[PDB]
Amino acid sequence: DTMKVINDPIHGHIELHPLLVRIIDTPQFQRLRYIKQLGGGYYVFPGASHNRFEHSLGVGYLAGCLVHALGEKQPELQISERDVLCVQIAGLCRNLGHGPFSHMFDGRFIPLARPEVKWTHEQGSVMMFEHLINSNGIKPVMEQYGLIPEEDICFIKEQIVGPLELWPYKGRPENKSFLYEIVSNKRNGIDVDKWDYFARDCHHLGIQNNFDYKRFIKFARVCEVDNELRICARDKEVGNLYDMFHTRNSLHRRAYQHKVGNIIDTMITDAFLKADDYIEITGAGGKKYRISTAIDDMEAYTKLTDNIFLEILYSTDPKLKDAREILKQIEYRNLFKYVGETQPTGQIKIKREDYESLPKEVASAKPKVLLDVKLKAEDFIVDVINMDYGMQEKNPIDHVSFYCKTAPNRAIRITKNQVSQLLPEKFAEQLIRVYCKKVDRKSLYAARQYFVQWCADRNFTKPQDGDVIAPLITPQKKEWN
Amino acid sequence: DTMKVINDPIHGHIELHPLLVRIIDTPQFQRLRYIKQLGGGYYVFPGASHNRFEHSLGVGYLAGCLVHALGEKQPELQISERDVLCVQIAGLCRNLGHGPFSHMFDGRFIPLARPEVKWTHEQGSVMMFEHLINSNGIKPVMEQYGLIPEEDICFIKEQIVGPLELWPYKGRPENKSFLYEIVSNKRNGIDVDKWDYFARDCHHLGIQNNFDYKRFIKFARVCEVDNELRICARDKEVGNLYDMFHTRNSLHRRAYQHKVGNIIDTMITDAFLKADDYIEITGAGGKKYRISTAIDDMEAYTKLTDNIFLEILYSTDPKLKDAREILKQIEYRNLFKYVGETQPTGQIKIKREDYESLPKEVASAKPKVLLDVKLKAEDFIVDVINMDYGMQEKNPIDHVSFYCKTAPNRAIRITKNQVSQLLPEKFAEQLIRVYCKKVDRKSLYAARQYFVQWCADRNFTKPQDGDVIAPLITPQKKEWN
Amino acid sequence: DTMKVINDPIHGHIELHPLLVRIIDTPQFQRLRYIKQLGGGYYVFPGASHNRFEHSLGVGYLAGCLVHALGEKQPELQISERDVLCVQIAGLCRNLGHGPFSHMFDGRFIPLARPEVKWTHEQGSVMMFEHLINSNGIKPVMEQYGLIPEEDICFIKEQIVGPLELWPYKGRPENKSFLYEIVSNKRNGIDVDKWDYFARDCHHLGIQNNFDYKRFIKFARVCEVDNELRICARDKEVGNLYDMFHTRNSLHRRAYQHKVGNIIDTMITDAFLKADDYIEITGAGGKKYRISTAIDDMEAYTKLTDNIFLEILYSTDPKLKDAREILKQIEYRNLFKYVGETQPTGQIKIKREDYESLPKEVASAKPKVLLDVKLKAEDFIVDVINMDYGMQEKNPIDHVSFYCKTAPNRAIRITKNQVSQLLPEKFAEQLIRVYCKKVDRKSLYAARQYFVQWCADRNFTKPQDGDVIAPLITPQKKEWN
Amino acid sequence: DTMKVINDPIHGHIELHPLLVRIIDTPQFQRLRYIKQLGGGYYVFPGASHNRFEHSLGVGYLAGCLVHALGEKQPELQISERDVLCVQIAGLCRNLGHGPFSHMFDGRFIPLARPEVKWTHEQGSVMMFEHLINSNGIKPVMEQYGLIPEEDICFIKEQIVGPLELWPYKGRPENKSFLYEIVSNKRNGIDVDKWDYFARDCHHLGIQNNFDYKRFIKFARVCEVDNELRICARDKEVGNLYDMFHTRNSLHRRAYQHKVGNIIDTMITDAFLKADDYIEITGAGGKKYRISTAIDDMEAYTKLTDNIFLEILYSTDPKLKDAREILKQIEYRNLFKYVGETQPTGQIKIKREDYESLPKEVASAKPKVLLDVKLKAEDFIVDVINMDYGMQEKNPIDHVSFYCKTAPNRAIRITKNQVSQLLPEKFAEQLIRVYCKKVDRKSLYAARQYFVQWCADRNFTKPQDGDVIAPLITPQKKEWN
Ligand SMILES: Cc1nc(N)c2ncn([C@H]3C[C@H](O)[C@@H](COP(=O)(O)OP(=O)(O)OP(=O)(O)O)O3)c2n1
Ligand SMILES: Cc1nc(N)c2ncn([C@H]3C[C@H](O)[C@@H](COP(=O)(O)OP(=O)(O)OP(=O)(O)O)O3)c2n1
Ligand SMILES: Cc1nc(N)c2ncn([C@H]3C[C@H](O)[C@@H](COP(=O)(O)OP(=O)(O)OP(=O)(O)O)O3)c2n1
Ligand SMILES: [Mg+2]
Ligand SMILES: [Mg+2]
Ligand SMILES: [Mg+2]
Ligand SMILES: [Mg+2]
Ligand SMILES: [Mg+2]
Ligand SMILES: [Mg+2]
Ligand SMILES: [Mg+2]
Ligand SMILES: [Mg+2]
Ligand code: NA
Repeated sequence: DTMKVINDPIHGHIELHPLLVRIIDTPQFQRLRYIKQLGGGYYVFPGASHNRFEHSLGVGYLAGCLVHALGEKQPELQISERDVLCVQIAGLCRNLGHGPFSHMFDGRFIPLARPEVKWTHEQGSVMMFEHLINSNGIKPVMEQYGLIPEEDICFIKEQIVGPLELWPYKGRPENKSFLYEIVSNKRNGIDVDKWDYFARDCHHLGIQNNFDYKRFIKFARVCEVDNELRICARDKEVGNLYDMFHTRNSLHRRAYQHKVGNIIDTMITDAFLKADDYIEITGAGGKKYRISTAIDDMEAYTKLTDNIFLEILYSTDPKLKDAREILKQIEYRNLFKYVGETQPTGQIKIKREDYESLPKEVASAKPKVLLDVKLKAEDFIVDVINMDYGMQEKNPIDHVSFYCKTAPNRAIRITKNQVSQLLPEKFAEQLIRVYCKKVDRKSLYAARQYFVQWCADRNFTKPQDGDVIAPLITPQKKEWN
Repeated sequence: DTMKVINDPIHGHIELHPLLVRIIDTPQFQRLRYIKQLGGGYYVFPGASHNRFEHSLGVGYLAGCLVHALGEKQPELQISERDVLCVQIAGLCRNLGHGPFSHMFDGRFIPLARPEVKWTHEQGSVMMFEHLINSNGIKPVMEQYGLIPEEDICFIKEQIVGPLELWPYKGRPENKSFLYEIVSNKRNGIDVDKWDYFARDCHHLGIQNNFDYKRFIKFARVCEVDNELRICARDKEVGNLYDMFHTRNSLHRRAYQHKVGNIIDTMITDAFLKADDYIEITGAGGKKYRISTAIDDMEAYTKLTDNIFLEILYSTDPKLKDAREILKQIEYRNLFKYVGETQPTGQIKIKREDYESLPKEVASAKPKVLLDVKLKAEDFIVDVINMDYGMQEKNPIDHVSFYCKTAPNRAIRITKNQVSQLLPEKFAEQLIRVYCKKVDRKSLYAARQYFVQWCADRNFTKPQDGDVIAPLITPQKKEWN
Repeated sequence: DTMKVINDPIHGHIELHPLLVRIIDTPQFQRLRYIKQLGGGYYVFPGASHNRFEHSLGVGYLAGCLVHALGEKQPELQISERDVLCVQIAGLCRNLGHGPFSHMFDGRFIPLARPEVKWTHEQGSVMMFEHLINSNGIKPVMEQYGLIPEEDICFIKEQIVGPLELWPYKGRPENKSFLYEIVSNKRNGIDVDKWDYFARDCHHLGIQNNFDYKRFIKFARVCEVDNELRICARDKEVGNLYDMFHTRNSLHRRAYQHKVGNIIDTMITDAFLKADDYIEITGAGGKKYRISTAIDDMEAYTKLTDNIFLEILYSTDPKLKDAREILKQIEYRNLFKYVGETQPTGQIKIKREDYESLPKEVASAKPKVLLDVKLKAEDFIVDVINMDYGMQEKNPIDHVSFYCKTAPNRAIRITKNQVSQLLPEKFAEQLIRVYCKKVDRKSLYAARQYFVQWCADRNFTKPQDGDVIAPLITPQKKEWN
Repeated sequence: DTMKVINDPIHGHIELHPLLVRIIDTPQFQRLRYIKQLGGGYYVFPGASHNRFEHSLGVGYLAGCLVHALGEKQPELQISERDVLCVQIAGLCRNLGHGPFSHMFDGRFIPLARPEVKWTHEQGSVMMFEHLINSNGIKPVMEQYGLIPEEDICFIKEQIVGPLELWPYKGRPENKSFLYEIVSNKRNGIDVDKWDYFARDCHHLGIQNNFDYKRFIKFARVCEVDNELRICARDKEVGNLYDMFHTRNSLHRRAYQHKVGNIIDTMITDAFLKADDYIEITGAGGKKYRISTAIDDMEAYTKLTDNIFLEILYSTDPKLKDAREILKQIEYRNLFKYVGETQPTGQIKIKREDYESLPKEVASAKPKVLLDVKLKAEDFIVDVINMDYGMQEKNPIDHVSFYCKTAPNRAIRITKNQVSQLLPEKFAEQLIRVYCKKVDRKSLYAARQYFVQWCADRNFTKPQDGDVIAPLITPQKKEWN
């Protein structure tokens, strides 16, 4: 039990403390080797074969880099070795809750399979961390290295998920407030998890990263802001922080929300829903779970990975035939068809709780055109995509604190108009894409008429080639024509 | 006289046609080995040692890549080998007119030394191309490779400078209109010269490039727009084109307009102005020129490179003592001190003719604070920087045309609101930086009070560090809190 | 059916002809998404998540690049569009026969499971290509794009596996001999499959590539050598060819034969052998196969991927308990322990048929050291690795032909002594690694003594750490000090 | 006077201690901005525009990285902050003594201009460091940061040049012996100066680096070897150390000893020799120096940079006409022509004192062929190149010490045969290149016959193109033919 060195292509040679090695070398952590970072994105970007495992190593490494740098520049913060280890463990473990195909699972699958439950990957990360610690005897090893599990497990979970129910945290007191801004920053979103995925996703996607996290670390300092110690950036780095959120948005546009990647995620989700009654995942006491109920037992969840796709694709049971046929269509590239895209107008925003009603609304639109085929609710997919700077409608840079070179302990704010008139005026928008599971030319022509009528009925923006693919619908709506 | 292969770190192994080799292997072209691409930027970014020569090779290479690709995908454009060569020569030669320290020369030095003249590096490029061709017997070699010098020299110069005095070009007829969009695109600025410097500057600066020119080329086509053939992009690339101008702006912000890089260029310009009466450059017929008049004689201009800096630094002539002293202060890093940065508010746009009044205004501000030292107008430098998307106040993407995959011969426009609500609302702005020649702590404290008061008096934006550098001045202005 | 552009992180935007797209979009080709290029190497190098799929796209792309370049520089070769497509298809499909964990399957598993059979991934590639063509109606699409399936299928298979039964090939006549040197070069090993994996493996492993394939392509020409047309290199590039084989050897040393990577492949192979009696894969006509017999039916083999590992790891069947326990030990990092490495001295070359006797020899060595524990044959693993320049004992550069600048169609030979005295004198060697399945410190201390004694008894090389791991054994051997 | 951050493209954001900033911001250090790292190599590799300045920053940074890492892992070494600073300063300053065009100056120019003197860039670095310290008041700033100038200046100079006159060093006692292995390692050549130029030269040249210095640092430890503390490497990294010297050799072959790069350096050297009587460099007290005597006066040497080339190229003095004509021919690419290359056979080695006699030997060969032109001694250039692993005929890995994982304080040796049979059998060789100053086809044909005959007469290796350039000469020699 000494240090291991691991060679990562993004970060080079990284050192792992032996307690971190003990955490990594568990079924709960090694599971992340079998979950793709970008899910169905790999079916569009063939370099994007990378998994949550290596990303987790990277996050843990960067968490260590930031906390060490702060402690070397500011010994008055009294950052301890124990603090450093706890921060590295939180960084390492904050992806433990991801399910098959990452965001597909918590973003698409669980909301449709278990609409009553409130599941997030962050909650999953805490539950899975706890399962990891308790199933592998990690607490006595934490003690052996000078951690106090009672306080430190709490601190680690709070770094992942936020306050577990006034300084609201219990794992550390207010004089270590800044430690909660490293792994998952709920104040403004500037955290080490982003820094890893920007570099790693870019390396794999074939799109080049333009944010420099190392520079950010060299300029970061802790200062008192409204009687709390916070991580501040140097004033003249404000431009680079606007660019960082721009880079995130650009990665969503180019890659994460690619229209074919999203439809592949939708098709996989559909196959899972059709397979859900038949796939068995064994959990504690030999109880059997399904894909949708594995989240209720961490022993079952440990065994729920991207493997489910192949278990379905390779099955021979006739009960799995419909699920298997969807995955086969993905292989033949016979995809659900893109019908069109629109945006709401203004601050107008469709909420998650209305998502399920949308296919029905589209199917109930009454286009005044002669239609051969009639389509049903279940023939449409309606994908609602939120493109924002991580804080809904808010500018995250308004929630960053800065210091200037002449008074490095004094925190200040910088407004948008102090920076540049070329920056966005809004920080959120929503795209709505519609697709049809019926792929013949008749169906697809009809689907477009339903779609364009629905856009008119909802006062959404005119679809870009609306005059060509629905010439009899677009003239009713005079802001469009 | 066959093909040469050259290994460039940005583009890899590049082929040069023997006619291009004949052009390169002249004193007029080789001169570009002694002119830094980024001028005083090298004194801030020590990787930025690269010169105009290797940039020119790159531009020539990319010009060839684009024109070849268009001709392979669209043989109906009738792009000839002669067209290809002429476009490669224009690309290669469009940096010939740059002077010592690149933009310092035409952006700062000549405007102050010869305020009566209208000099641009593009005009210089034409004059120097002509001098290159005539001094080295290139016309018979052009004939040998199928070029018609009368027409082709005209075409090449027109690609560099625009129309030399209703289709306005004489080098090629309207059916080859698209060939004028490759090397220097006056309609929207999307040209191969940017593509080279984005990649090359980034490689040397230590900032990573996020634009993919190869992707753009795969998706580019020529289409008829308002009865003219133009280079158009696929519809789905619109987002990437907004990102490309965002990348340009970001490189200006981080590197090209770095506040210390700019002050170094200012100090070098000041040394050149003080040297200008005394340095001699010999030109045609043994006539003597100065730094400021070498632009009038291409034989003299051929010998005007970054060497002037060292000729001044190493001089012993007592007449050069003042100029030499400024350069010596640069070496000791005794630089004019940065005081702050502000922007005008609104459509307000400060013209060149008002630049001279600005140091006076700063010095006349009456901050209501006890000051030991008093500063004079001559102690302040006020640097006004125009930041835009290359078409003054206009959105260049409104001047690009796009096609969709199922109707590739129909070009259309895409508006800003069809793409995203998160895009810029303005496309031009001004930054104003102030510096003080007096460098002691007393002077610099006073300078900051004058500066912040001046910003308040002019209704300019609050400086980012204003509450720290001028705590008594920032509360008077209620627009600021 | 138009061309698709795909973004690959190694090669950028690559074009896939519609025939290639039809081949790719099949269950037989998409299978390669679920087979890791480097097998158990991912368990050592966490960047090495890449699969055979994206490697195959790269090899197809590079095959296209070489054949196009040869035809552009030398139109007299009469390379047709049909030739180009056949070479691209061979490049794309030459990885089709790989099994779970790539080299683990054909290098370790099948030799132990079916010692009587002679299976290679190349034979598998041919069989799988045939199954792909016949199950997906590809022959009519080949006809549509100008191929003649009878001859071209033969040519493609010959490019993958060599002559299918005096010019020995039937797919193309001798005047196109050079086309068989692109995808899998049996004459000297210089082929585009290597060029892709050097770049792609390095990008993912975090080890940097030093070979420049683009340079090689610019310098490659076809010349007549001993009455046959061959791909020749420029004379002065001979040093870069020696470096290419040096790079391959270095990648084997650092990554592909990593001692822990190899032990993980050994442990996975051991789990597969224990699982082989119980896992069933359904093939053509509903016949049932095992992991070891799936190679006999392409319908079954289509469903044999890295998924097998997870099928075993997640099983609950008591019959799979022993197999599952081995995989669980991998997850806990309870790995067989590395004891040491040695080499034979001289021409001595251990053959496959003697591999089984080696653990017995190690266990029978009589070290003169006090040992508590006694180890048996079954406690040792002995891994024999052949390290060479791809042509067993031969120098591959002796099988390359070169041209000089003054006579570019005239082939010559270059001997090793004309190039450098710093080059290898031998081109093949064996490494022998020993490991212990008993993992406690007593057992491992004993294992090292048996190991070092065995090396002394066999006149093998002194282990690098021999004086530290066996201080009382190394002095007996005077060859060693 | 706090820390500065500098963005370097190779190492990223680097911190410079304020004492280092004071050293850098002097005319003696800033001079290195005007000296190309690779001299005439820029005239072949157009990316190789980088200067000694940025390389120096890199060496200083890496020296700091190594010494810090050793001190963090091994606090028992008692490495002090003072030690760290002294090592960083030596790393920063060990390139101060380079002259115009780097190796051209001390490798070609000074040996010919001042054959009586024994000048090395390392001696120049010491002299220039002394001049820097004394002219800029650095000693009291050293005191201010805890250095003891008397001892520490000595230590710094000893790190650059070796012992300044039984432990032979005075700057530090034997218990800090390992500190002398960081900046310039005279025992085996493994030092941080190589590590910087490998990465930086590669970045600029367009050749990719395959050595990982960060890995080496993670594995380096200090251990007692023959009663002295030395930097040792981990046993299993021995292969990477062989690769490191292979990489150095490969960079020499591809770039540093490029045949055209070398002829350009020869031509520049010749121009400097012809200019040397006439160019004046002013030094201390207004005394005048020449190019060849500026090495005797650090004030003059401060002003001796690559600018000399342009001072000659731009001159009008008739006395400089001959020098100026040579440089003009370089611009027109009218270069002396490459005739061929050969090697001696065996340990046979041509020494420096015989270099001048070689053109006479070539010219006295009697080729048995009809020749039109006859050539004389002064028509030939003979360039002798020594290619080795840095220790003449010796294997530098024999002078490295290693530790193993089970006994990390115990140093051991590893022999070549313990590592691999594929390694070099020799570690030094010589290349001889011949060139002709007469460039017409007749002269060059004759030159090749003299050359190839001379090779046959001296039993040198057959030129690679010998059968093509001299078909009537190569059959006489049966080893060749
Ligand atoms: C850049 C590059 N070069 C290598 N030569 C090289 N060898 C292994 N690696 C990678 C693989 C891993 O990600 C990491 C550590 O591998 P390493 O072989 O050092 O550790 P291992 O645990 O096998 O050895 P010991 O227990 O004996 O110390 O470094 C390498 N990376
Ligand atoms: C990556 C890498 N590897 C090399 N081994 C290597 N050798 C030269 N170069 C670079 C330097 C130049 O920029 C370019 C062409 O060099 P090259 O040596 O081919 O051209 P040269 O004109 O000297 O030869 P010939 O006239 O005999 O054909 O390629 C290399 N680049
Ligand atoms: C990657 C990238 N991004 C930037 N946004 C950026 N801005 C400057 N640099 C480069 C230029 C220099 O090599 C280094 C330090 O520049 P910096 O501008 O931080 O320092 P400066 O001395 O001007 O400001 P202070 O005195 O106010 O702190 O960082 C940058 N590099
Ligand atoms: Mg290990
Ligand atoms: Mg987050
Ligand atoms: Mg050449
Ligand atoms: Mg432009
Ligand atoms: Mg498509
Ligand atoms: Mg092969
Ligand atoms: Mg500064
Ligand atoms: Mg050295
Ligand atoms: Na700059």
